[PDB]
Amino acid sequence: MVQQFAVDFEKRIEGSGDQIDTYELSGGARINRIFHERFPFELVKMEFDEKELRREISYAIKNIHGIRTGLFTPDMAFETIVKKQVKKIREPCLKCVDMVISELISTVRQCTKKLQQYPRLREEMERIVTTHIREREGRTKEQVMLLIDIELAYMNTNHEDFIGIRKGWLTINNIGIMKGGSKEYWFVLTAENLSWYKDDEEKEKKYMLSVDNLKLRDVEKGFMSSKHIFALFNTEQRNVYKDYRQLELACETQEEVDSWKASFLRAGVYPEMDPQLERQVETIRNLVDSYMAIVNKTVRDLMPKTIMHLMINNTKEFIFSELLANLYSCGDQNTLMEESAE
Amino acid sequence: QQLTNHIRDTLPGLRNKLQSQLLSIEKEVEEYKNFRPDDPARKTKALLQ
Repeated sequence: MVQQFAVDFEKRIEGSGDQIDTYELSGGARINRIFHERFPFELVKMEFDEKELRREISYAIKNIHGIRTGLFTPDMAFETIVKKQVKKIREPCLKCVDMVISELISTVRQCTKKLQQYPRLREEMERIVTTHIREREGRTKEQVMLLIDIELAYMNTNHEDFIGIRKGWLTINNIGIMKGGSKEYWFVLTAENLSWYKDDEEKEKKYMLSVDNLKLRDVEKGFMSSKHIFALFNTEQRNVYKDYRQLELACETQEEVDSWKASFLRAGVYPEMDPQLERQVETIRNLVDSYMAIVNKTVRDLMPKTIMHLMINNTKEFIFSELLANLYSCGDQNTLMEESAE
Repeated sequence: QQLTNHIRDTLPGLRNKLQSQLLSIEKEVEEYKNFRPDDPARKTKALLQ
């Protein structure tokens, strides 16, 4: 029976051998591969309000420059936001460990209660395995903590960080009288510049504009009211470099117009401190997201490896090498292996 | 004084070597120290293994 238990447990969790349950379930410790593909869900269940991130970044800069005037964005304004974001993932990692322990306990029960008719033996062989599993819970959790603590200890920008925003088609409705009609073109808006293309290959680069020092307005109803229209206009110079009647631009819906306006606002444009600090805040926000993508990626990869090394493999080694030695130590060896009435 | 400082500075290296050797051996001496010729359980465990 001890031989049969050890063999049955190994088959069920590794998936080796024949007589597999092709029809009834997705089960028998293959559920753990779902946790390893469910933990990637908990890491994105978390959410934050960007306005709190912006407020927190702003106070971080002002608190780093104590009295001094700021020339360049301080590095600690990056580091102290990343540390604060990383501390948040302590909880889901511990939830993952607890779910895995739960499945191991359930699998041990199936391999024990259902296959053994001797009383008392199915208690010793369940008690011992679940005691051993609980001790490994302890060691596994310490190692997870000493991994997150390491993610905080140093900021590494060498491998895949952003090493030193909106796209779509727009049609110009007001063409100069020497051409007439309307011109449909590919528009790319970044946080820095505007670029006009003839197609989505983005090869022509026919027009380039700065995002700064421009203004947005709505338009009066002097047109055939079939499209929603905004205007990008300049008050510092008489022309928007290459001008088309203050670059009136039509969209299919007002929501598209509002999304465009929001994209301009994100790029640094103001609605119809501010000069310096807002640019610094946007730079930090983007850098923080690019680095957190790397942190999340590394955590998803190492957590299942940590659990396999520390919890699963030691359990199998215990079952094969120690289990019999412990059963001889339980009770008095007189009531163990006593037949039930059935 | 320098000879004394040198001889003391190497103690941490010797301590780690001895500690490593005990950890490697401990797993097996734990069982060998409990050997008794009259032990049918030891024989049975070896048979199963």
